[PDB]
Formats: sequence, structure tokens, C-alpha cells
Amino acid sequence: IHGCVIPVIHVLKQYPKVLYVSESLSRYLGRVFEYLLNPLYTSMTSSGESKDMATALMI
Amino acid sequence: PLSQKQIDQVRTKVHYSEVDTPFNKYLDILGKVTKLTGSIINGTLSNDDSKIEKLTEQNISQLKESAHLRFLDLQSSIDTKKVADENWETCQQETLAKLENLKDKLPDIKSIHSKLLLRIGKLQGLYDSVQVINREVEGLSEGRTS
Amino acid sequence: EPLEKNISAIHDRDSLIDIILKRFIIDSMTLEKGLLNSCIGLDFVYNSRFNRSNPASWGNTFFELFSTIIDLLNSPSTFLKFWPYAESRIEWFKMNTSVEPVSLGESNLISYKQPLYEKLRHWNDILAKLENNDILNTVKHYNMKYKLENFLSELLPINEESNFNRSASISALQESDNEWNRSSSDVIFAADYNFVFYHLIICPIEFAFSDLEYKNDVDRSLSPLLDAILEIEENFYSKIKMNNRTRYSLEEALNTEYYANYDVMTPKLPVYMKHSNAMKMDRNEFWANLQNIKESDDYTLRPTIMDISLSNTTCLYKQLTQEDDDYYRKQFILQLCFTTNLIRNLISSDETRNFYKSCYLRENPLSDIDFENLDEVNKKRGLNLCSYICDNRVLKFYKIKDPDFYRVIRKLMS
Amino acid sequence: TVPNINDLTTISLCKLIPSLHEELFKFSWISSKLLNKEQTTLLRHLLKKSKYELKKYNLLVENSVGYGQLVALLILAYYDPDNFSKVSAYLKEIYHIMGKYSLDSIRTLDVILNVSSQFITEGYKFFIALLRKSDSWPSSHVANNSNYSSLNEGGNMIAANIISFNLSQYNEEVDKENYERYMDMCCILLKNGFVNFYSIWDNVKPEMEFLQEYIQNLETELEEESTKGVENPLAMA
Amino acid sequence: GRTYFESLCEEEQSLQESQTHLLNILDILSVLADPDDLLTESLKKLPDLHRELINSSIRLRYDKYQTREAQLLEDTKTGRDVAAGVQNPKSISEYYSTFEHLNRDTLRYINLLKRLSVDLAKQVEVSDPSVTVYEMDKWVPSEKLQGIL
Repeated sequence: IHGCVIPVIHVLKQYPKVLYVSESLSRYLGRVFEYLLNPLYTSMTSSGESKDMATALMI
Repeated sequence: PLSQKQIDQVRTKVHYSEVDTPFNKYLDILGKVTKLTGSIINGTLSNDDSKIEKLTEQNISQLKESAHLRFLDLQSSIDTKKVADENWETCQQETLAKLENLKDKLPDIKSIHSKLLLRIGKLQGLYDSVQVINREVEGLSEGRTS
Repeated sequence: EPLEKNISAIHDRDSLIDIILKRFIIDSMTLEKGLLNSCIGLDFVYNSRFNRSNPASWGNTFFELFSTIIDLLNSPSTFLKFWPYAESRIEWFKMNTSVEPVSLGESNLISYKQPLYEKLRHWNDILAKLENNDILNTVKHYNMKYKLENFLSELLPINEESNFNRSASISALQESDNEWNRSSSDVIFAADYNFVFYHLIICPIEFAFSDLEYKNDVDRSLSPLLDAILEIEENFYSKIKMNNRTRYSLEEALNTEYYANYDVMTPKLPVYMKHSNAMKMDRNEFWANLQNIKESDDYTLRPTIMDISLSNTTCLYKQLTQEDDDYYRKQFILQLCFTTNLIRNLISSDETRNFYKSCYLRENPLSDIDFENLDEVNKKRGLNLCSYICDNRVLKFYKIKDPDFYRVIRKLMS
Repeated sequence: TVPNINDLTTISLCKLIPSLHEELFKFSWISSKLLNKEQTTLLRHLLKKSKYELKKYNLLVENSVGYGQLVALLILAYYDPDNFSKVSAYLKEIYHIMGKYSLDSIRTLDVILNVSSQFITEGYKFFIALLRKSDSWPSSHVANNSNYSSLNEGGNMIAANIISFNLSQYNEEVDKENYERYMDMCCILLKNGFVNFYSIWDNVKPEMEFLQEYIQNLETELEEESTKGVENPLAMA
Repeated sequence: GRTYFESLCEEEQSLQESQTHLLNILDILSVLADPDDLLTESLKKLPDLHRELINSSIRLRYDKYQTREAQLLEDTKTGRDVAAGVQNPKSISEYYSTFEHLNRDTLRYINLLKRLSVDLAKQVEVSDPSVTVYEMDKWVPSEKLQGIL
């Protein structure tokens, strides 16, 4: 969770079966990977021009 | 079961255990020669059959080196410790002197103490003001009345 | 240079270098120059290990020189100026005889081995002497004693037989103003606090094995004290909550759909200060001025920032009952909680009791505490007073108000 | 002792005279006279305690006043708006205190870690600055934790001992609610190089063998429940 | 032997006499074990020197015990005993009390900043129509009021 990926990569490189113990490891790894990839993804399939529509209704 | 006398007797031996290696060494050199010279006066002599050292004058020089070294080491050991006694004593007298004259340092402490009280004064004041402005805004909000 | 008495000086080679280096250190020490020569020699003896006849014999040599120079330092000023060296080259101390460095985190020194056999005794002598002053101690002295205890504690491993005390409950815990400035409601408050402090917190063991007069005595002394202190803490948190509630009600009734959250109450810096810059600069100037007053060689004889001074009654009263400075009451509550934890475990566990009985006996085969006589009329009153103060009042109080001191005391007790 | 000639006659003669009996205990070789096995055992213990013990108090109830002050001071640091620019004053205060009442280094590091982890959320900035300037910070062998070739070199092994200890206590009921914050504080420390990773990994509770056993059990149970399958009872029995 | 320093000095003087005797004994020993008449005179000088070395040694051990006792007697004097004669207690008490007041006032001031502070109402109105959601913590007071505060 705290953004230190290299220890856990080096551990799961040795004992892959550990992933069977709990699901949350996959979800968190996906979180860090998705943050890694997001800015490349916005540069293509351009949604930045369409980013200017996430606003709330005024009371 | 041990009586009060015996317990006090072990306590005194513990309170005095000293392990000064420089000293024990010089006394040992004195002994390794007193046992040999004392034996020669007796005339027992012999080629070191017992542990009385060896007459062969080839280690007499080895004894001469040891006598110069152990003695010099002991001389330094005591010279060092007396310097430490002189220093720690001087430092203890120095702190006592600073204790005698402290009246010269009351003014600066008094000054910071007073300066801090003024700072607390102003902050407590500003807090009263925030309570007054909030109360006037409350009045204003609740209906109309000016 | 000499290299002339080759046959003569062949007898004892290593010892000769040792004595001449010792004399060098001594005559140079008796500064910013002598310290330089001494440090260079002390490093030289490390670097010249392989050439020595008996390579292991460097250990007892190196340490030796070290001790000598520790003796010759003039005053704790010089000692603090010199220590960063000995803290730089620790990993050289840890290898008693091996000529190859040890893995970081493993030490091969023992309390009774040849290197430390006299050095630990000597440094414990120096620590005891520095502790024995107790009146004329400048802050330099306390800093020096700390540096020394930390060095020695880091040398030996955590597990050695002489690196954790064997159950010595510390006497001489007084916080008075060292017999200086030592002297209604103030006087009775002072007497009551003094009595309970001494009899309960100075010696939890005795106040755990009593004759049922002692227990009830300290209870009849303690009760009103805690009553008054908790009333005061209640006033404190009442002021806080009143301020926050009034502000929240106003800010809620002043907006459209705010609906403030009454739950959270953690303190936050006010808005007109979290974004100013003149006030921050002024506060920093003041803190710098005060700090410069503190760390100056003219004022090295001050008391710590949290002493309570049981001696001067009126100062004690001004300290405990103020309604704006609550840290002193936190100290008192923490002390009671610690001691009561120990007393409860002592009474109930009946297993640590054996250990403490053994420890008390071994140092003194003649004693008077029962250690067995816990009939039940006593046991009851003791384990009742404990569960009363430690749990019924304190935790029940700080479970609704300030739920962070709560976790603190619970974690520390466990 | 000085003359050339002697024997056990001196031992006997000294055993006879009771007047200077204590002077003999003081200075000479008196291992003989104090012969009661109880006496010599008491002697061994009293020597090893009074001469070679460190005389320091490392359990909270041992030096109550002492720890009291320290922990109170620590709370102050987290309730100070300008706490960030007064790190050095706090370190000097803590050293002054640890000096006065002879607290230990190990236990005091632990006391800092606990009441720090209690505020870690929104205190982590000042916490890390404080530990960065204190001399309990490995400055010449700082761990990396971001380079495959150095996941086990450097750190401050004493902090590693205390942390690996406090991370294996999940048996009582009070620590089960603070394990989260404590683990988060260690995870913060474990990336600024305070301790190397493997020094923590190798020493927490579930050993690698028990982990592998649980893994084999889960593998077999999963494979069976997959291939064979299980009938979910709808109206069965 | 009244003081620790003076007893150490007496011990040093006792060391020197022993050293001279020992060195002379060693040289006579070399002459005797050297590869008659000169050897006969030496074989008598050696007992003459013996009626001296043991007596001198005797004294060295005696002084060692003397010095140990004095050191222990000095180490019993605690800090309180030495400061019994300070001439002016008053100033000492005034100075110490002053420090206690300064410590307590500092805690109140620091407590009284973030922990016991009292702040503004936070009424909010935003001019830009674009702002559709407001943080409610970035609200600040008007610049004119800020100068007065």
C-alpha cells in the first residue's frame, strides 16, 4: 500500500504460491500498476479534452 | 542460614575488589627475582628444577627488559590517575563558584519571563476579539434587528 | 628511527610499542591539538595490527590506550567535544580479538572476558561517581553520563547477563529543586501528595505487602486527591467542548446545507494563523531567542522542563491545579497507572511473586516482607484498591473524553 | 605475604586470631576463612551484581518518574504548532532527561515508537524529522530497501529487534486494535532506510515452514473443491 | 596520607627506592652468573642487597592498601555535603523558582496556541460561478479584516 514495491516483488519472485493466501495482494498490486499507467493512457484515447465534465450540480 | 556478622563480612570483601593489572605485574617481577636471589643466598641453586627462574644468564637480559617495562608502565598508570583527581577536583570547585554568583543571571531570566507574559497577554486579547466578532455575526444572522 | 638495538630489543617487541605509545598519549595530553595527536595514534594502533607478532594482542592494547585518554580529559566540555570520535569507530570495539570485521549487528564481547574485565568495572566507577553528585550537576554532566551509558549499552548485546537490570526498583526518584527554594488548602494538598507519592510510587513492593493498616492509610490519603484532580480535568475538557460546540452551531446555522460533524474534535490551527507570515516569523524569532538563552554556558545549572518539585508546596499547588497546563496531571496519572499495574500482577499472578522473592532474597538473605502471607482480607483490599483506581476511574474517565491518552496508557501498560 | 618463606601455617594462624579477622577479609587472600558455601555463593552474586551491572532501569515501573516525564514531553511535541522548527530543542531535552534518571536506550526507543505510532496519522512528518536528527539513526550504514542487491545490508539492528518483537504480539485483546497503526509506522520507517527489510521479514511470527504447510493445505483443498466440486444443499435433509 | 592525591604521591616515592634496589640486584646477579674473587665479592653483595629489597617492597604493598582506603573514604562524600557552605541561599532559591515559573508559563502558551485556540465563524460566499463544490477548509477571512487581526 505504501508504495514500496521492490521488497514484495523480490519476495513473490521466490514464493509465487503466496498469492493464494489472500486476494488483497492482487488488488493492491493492480492499484500501483494502474497509477503507473494512467498518464500514458490519457495521452492516447484522448479523454483529457473530455475531462472537463466532472462537476456537481449547484444547490 | 547465615548470621548478620557473616553477611557484613562478605559485603566488605565485595566493596573492595580491585583489579589493577599494572600493579600486580610489578609485584610479580619483584617476586620472580626475590625467590631466585633468596635461593642463591641459601645456596640451593639447581638448573630451574623448581619454578625459581633460570640461572642461565641468557634470560637475565630478558628480566632486565621486563624490569624497565613493568616499572615504567606502573609509573605512567599512577601519573595518569593523579592528573584525573586534580582535574575532576578543579571542575567541581568551578561549578561551586558559578553557584555562589548567580545574581548576575537573574535579570536576563526575569526579562524573558516578563517578555513571554506580554506575548500571552496579546494572544488572549486577540481571542476575546474573535469571540466578539462571532457574536455580532450571530446577532446579524438571526432575523433583522438594526 | 632507532633500529639499532635489534638484538637487545628483540626480547619484548609488542610491549615496547605499547609503552612508548602510552607515554606519547600522556605527554601530549598534558586543546584541539593534543586531541588530534591522540586520535591519530589511536587510529594508528588499529591500522598496524597485521604487523604485530600476536595479531590478537592488539585488542587488549587498543582498549588500553582508549581508557587512558578518557581519563585525561579536562572537563565534560572536552569530553563532549571528543566523543563523536568514539561514536564513529564503534565497529572497531566490537571485535575483541578477530582481525576481520564482524557482521553488522553481532558483538563478541562478554562482561568477564579479558578486554572488559577491568574496563567495565572502571567505567561503572565513573558512572557511579557522576551519579553521586546529584546537587552540583551541570547539564553537561547529564549529557556526558547519557553518552557513556548509551555507548556501553550498545557495546554488549541485548542478551548478555549484565545488559538488563535484575529487578532493582530505583530509589532516589525525587524531583525536588535540589534543596533550593525548599519550604490552608496548599499545605494539606502538598502533604497528601507527598505521602501518597512516597508510600505508593517510591516502593510498590512494600505497599503491596502490608498489614491492612498501611493499605487503608494510603487509600484514605489518596481518594480526595484523585477526586480533585479529576474534577479539574473535567473543567478543562468542558471548556474545550463548549468552545467547539458554540462555534459549530453558529457555522451550521449560518450556511445553507452545512450540517457540521460533531464527532471529530481534534485540534486544528486557526485560519487567521495557518496562512499568515508575520506572526510565524515573530514566533520563530522568539523561540530562537529563548533557545539561545538555554544553550549558553552561563545557564547550565537549570532544572528539566517537567520537574514537579514536591518540596516547595505553593509551587506544587500552582503546578497541579491550573486548568490550562494539564501535563503535570498526565504525569501523575501515568505514575499511578504504572505502579498499580505492577501491584496487580504481583498480587494476582502468584508466579512473578516467586521471582521477586528470589531477587529480594539473593541480595539479602535477611528480610521481613511476608511474600507468602496473603491470607485474603489483605489480598482483597489490595487487589480491590488497584482495580478501583487503575480501571474503575481512570479508563472510565478517558474513554469518553480525549480518546488518545486512553490508547496511550493502555498500550504502555500492556 | 611479602617474606620468602611461608606455608599454610599462616592460614591456620590467621584462622585462629579473631581480632583482625575483618581486616584479613579486606585485603589479603581470605577465600579460605569465608568457607560457608552459602557465604561464597552470596559473594559471587554480590560481586557480579555490584561490580559489573549497568545500574539502569529498563522497565516502566522501575523508574516511574523518569518515564513519566519523557512520555509527557512526547505528547507535547505532537501538540505544538511550531514543533517542526524545534526538533533540536526536543532532542536536547530528551537527552537531558535520559541522563538525569538513568533510563535505558532500548526501552526509551520503544517508548518513543509506541506513543509516536499513536499519532502517526498526521504526525509522520515531525516523527521522521525527529528520528532523522537523533543519534539513534544509522548514519554510516543506512539501509537502502530499494535495490535488489542490498535488501539485507545496513540498518539499526537494535530497532530491528524491538520492532520484530512488537510485531509478534497479537494474543491479548488490546493490541489487536493498534496492530494496524504500528504496522503502518514500521512500513514508513522501512523505506527511509531505518532498517533493512530482510532483518524484519526473517523474524516475524509465522515461520516459513508453517506458511508452506498452510499453502499446501490450501492448494489441496482448492484443487479438490474445484475438480470434484461440492453439492450445495438447497432442500437436502 | 590524609588525601587521595597525597597518598598517591607517597606511593610514587616508595616505587622509586624499590626500582633502584631491583636494578642493582639484577646487575650483581649478572656479574655472579657471568661466564672468582669478583664473583666472591658479588656473592656477598647479593645478601647485603637482600637485607633491603624485601623491606622496601613491604612498604610498597602497605601504601597500596593505604591509598585504596583513602579513595573509598573520599568517594563517600555526596554532592549535598560539599554544597553545605554556599554563602547566599536566597539568590539560589530566587533563580530556581524563576525557572519553574518560566517552564509552566511556556506550557500554557504552547497549549493555548493550537490546542485551546478559538476561531472564526466561517460564513461562505463564492463569486466565481465555475466553483460548484467548495472545500470549506480553504475558506479565509477578507483581506481588510485580516490586517486588523
